[PDB]
Amino acid sequence: AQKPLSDDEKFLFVDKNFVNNPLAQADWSAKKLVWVPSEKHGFEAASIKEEKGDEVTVELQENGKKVTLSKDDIQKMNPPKFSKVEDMAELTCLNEASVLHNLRERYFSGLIYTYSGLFCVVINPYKQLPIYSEKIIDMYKGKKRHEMPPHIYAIADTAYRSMLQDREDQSILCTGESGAGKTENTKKVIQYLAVVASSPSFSYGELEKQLLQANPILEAFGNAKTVKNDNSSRFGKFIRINFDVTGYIVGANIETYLLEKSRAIRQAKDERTFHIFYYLIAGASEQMRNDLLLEGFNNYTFLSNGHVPIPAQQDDEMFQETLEAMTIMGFTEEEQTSILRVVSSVLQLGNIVFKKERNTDQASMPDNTAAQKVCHLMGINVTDFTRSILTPRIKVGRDVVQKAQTKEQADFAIEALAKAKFERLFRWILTRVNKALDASFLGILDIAGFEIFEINSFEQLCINYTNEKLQQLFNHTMFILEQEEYQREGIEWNFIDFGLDLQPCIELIERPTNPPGVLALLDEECWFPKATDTSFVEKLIQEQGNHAKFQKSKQLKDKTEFCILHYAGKVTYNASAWLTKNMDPLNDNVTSLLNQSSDKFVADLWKDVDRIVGLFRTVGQLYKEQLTKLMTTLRNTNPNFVRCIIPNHEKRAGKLDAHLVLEQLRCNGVLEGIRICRQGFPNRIVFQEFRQRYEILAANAIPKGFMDGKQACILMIKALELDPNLYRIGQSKIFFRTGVLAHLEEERDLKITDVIIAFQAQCRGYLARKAFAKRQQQLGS
Amino acid sequence: FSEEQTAEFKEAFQLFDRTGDGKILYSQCGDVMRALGQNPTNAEVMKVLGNPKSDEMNLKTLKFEQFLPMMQTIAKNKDQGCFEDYVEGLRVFDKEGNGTVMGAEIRHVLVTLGEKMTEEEVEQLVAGHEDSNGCINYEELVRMVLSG
Ligand SMILES: Nc1ncnc2c1ncn2[C@@H]1O[C@H](COP(=O)(O)OP(=O)(O)O)[C@@H](O)[C@H]1O
Ligand code: BEF
Ligand SMILES: [Mg+2]
Repeated sequence: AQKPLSDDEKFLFVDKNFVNNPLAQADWSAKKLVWVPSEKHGFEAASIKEEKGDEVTVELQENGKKVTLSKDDIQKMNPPKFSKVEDMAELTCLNEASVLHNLRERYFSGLIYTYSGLFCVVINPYKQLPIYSEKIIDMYKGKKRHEMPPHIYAIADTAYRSMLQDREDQSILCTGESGAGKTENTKKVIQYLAVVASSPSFSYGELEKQLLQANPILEAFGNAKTVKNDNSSRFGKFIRINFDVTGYIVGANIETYLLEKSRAIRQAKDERTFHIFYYLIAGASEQMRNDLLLEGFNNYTFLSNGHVPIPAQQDDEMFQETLEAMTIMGFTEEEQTSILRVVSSVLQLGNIVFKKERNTDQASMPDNTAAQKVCHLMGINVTDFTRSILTPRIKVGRDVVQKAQTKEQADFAIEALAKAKFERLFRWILTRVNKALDASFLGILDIAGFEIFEINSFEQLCINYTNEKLQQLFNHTMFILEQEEYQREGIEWNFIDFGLDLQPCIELIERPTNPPGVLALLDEECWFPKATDTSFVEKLIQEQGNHAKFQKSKQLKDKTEFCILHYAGKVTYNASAWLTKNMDPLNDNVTSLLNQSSDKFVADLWKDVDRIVGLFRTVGQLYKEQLTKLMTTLRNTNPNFVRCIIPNHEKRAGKLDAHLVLEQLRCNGVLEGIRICRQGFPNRIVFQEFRQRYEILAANAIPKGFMDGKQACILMIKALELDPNLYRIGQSKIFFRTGVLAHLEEERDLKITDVIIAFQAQCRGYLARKAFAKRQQQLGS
Repeated sequence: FSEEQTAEFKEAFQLFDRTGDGKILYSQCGDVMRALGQNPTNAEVMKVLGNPKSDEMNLKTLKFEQFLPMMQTIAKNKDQGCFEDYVEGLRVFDKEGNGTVMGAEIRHVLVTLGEKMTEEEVEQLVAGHEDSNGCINYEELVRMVLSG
């Protein structure tokens, strides 16, 4: 009975204007139509032909196949009155199957952003839907929750006004595993706020113009193609936008985490290094290319898999794009080129291979061509660097033991030099940028997703580690925490255990004191002389061998590994060379040779080198020491989850994996989330304010005297004959049911519109007569 | 309207036109009326305009002589808001009875309820009433527009 919506709006809204067909409604009689198992569909409808007690005979309404099962293998179907509902909390029948369906529909129908209780589901489309634009941005501005359909721009506005309203900083955190969307959703949130709070093509402020070129830079050298992300966010990200007392943007900051540079030296099978490498090798000019010593793509041994092409992307133009981004910011002409040369130099260090002398076992530099070409990029001395990296003029302090390393340790040192001379740079930029994009503040957490391959290095451990941490946070703030306020206030509540806690699987890798954790152990065990990748592993079992979330490697093919029972699954990490990096070993000989290099830029890069290794804190704790900072401020803000869900592992759109999608929902505590939302009173309000607002809706309630905010509020609620089951009364605050407040809000708004219209007109008059008075003055001048 | 004031009325009217056809654009009527010290709602004007369309509004004409009947008619109505009730509604937004609302609470309202005033209207309207904490006392804002 409503408006008509184009093919495009057929991606935001739904198609309801249809015939009151009695077909789907007639069949209602066979209410015996339920859900049931499947190997290819996961679920499917079927009707009970005979309930044989604990086991009922059924036949799927698809292949007329008579597949019978237990009276506990079926599943309650929801009326066709819900097909593709906006807020799944509305479904009268909540099932592992029901929700799967809904998501099935809207996804395959162009709608991804769904709503699940307080949080929101967001299956990956993998397509280019026309639902993001200057237009849609408008359509949602000021638009309430229900006054429009579920969309990323929707959450952005909801969060933003919530902050401005209850004066309480906020946070939007996108969950989900690697490849599901996390990023894009964050970008949309920022894109929206950039214009919806400023002061396609549009004229934003000046910082918003740059605040826009923030991520297109960190994605360059920081993001890279993996076997589950053509452009994977290869590190953690936390953007914090700072609003004024008038909800306007004024500053923005990003806290970069775990820059997996460890791939800069040797990228895996069918993968690439940090995009920027190729953008330069191809985006550079014959001249500039000759100005930094950059050769071909299959020429550098630093580029494994030779050269990999990224679909729908031309690093050739991509370079120009990324270059343009820098400029918008403040990266001067030179300020950019300076960084560029560094990249080519780092790539070069890769060609520096040693010939382990048979005679003395000391590496050799036959053809110095390599080194010669790298020094001129560093600004350091040839001969000097050559000898330093070669013959370390060590300084054990208590002496001056000059030694020499094999070709190996000679290589292992130049490798951990280039690989860290880059990260020395990543953080250079991030703080170069964060300088320009900088009471209230909104937080956008773009962490990394639960990845699990065939070789689970250390990096991949803290990566998934962080995931589990955020996952715990969700469960906590959701089921745990909330319930607490019910108990505290005293409201007639009761606890319900949602079976969602990963504290254990965390301690197994967290707690240092008391039983030590996988990282705790590695930590010191690495400070030891006769310490090895191996030795470590055994220590781990020597104490944790009795942990559920812990499990003894099945295959010890030749090396040593172990797997953990994460929330997202199990992963067989290979402890090899773990302690080897937990300490960050490195030839400080050349290090201080750089510290005093002619290349100011590279000089400024390593200018503060009083932490290098020549023999403080372990990577592990250095991390959990900052990844602890995070969760400290988060718990101090208001969480806003954007549960991005990957659709399929084929990297193909239009395809939606059944179970995969189904399990993600389970290992994301979706269903349980919706349970609390509709089970409890996900809303509360201190008396004072409640009565302060919703009184105009209840004038003749409270006497004239100043009485108890409790009894006063009680009288109000009683007047509107509120059903004693939507709300729950407490000490000093009310726990209303969902939307039970939206109604009050709308009713109150209605009871003032006119007055607002009347005054609005008065304000217009003032405005009209005022502007016209100023123009009149110009003419006379 | 009086002859002396009616004459001045004409002046103010013709002062509202770029070129000189002596015609007040159909859209360019509201401000003309208001300028004459009238606070007609964004409805009345439309009602008296036969309810033209935005398209025709930008390409319609109105001679001062043609405008005259409309002016008086509009000038003569029945009700007009005031402090008593005006603010009354403004009070309802009071954080906790601060006798003063914020710059957003106000801005948002005045641009999401009824005859929504553009971001500008709201911003430049109160622009200067919001203090350090950015609060705008209504029991004084309304007055600035009314008595003003
Ligand atoms: N809303 C979306 N619209 C279009 N493509 C999307 C969307 N969400 C995800 N994708 C696609 O899937 C890829 C992976 O998404 P991404 O945001 O990088 O995942 P995550 O950060 O969760 O690992 C993207 O590069 C893009 O191709
Ligand atoms: F690969 Be995604 F950024 F988790
Ligand atoms: Mg990402």
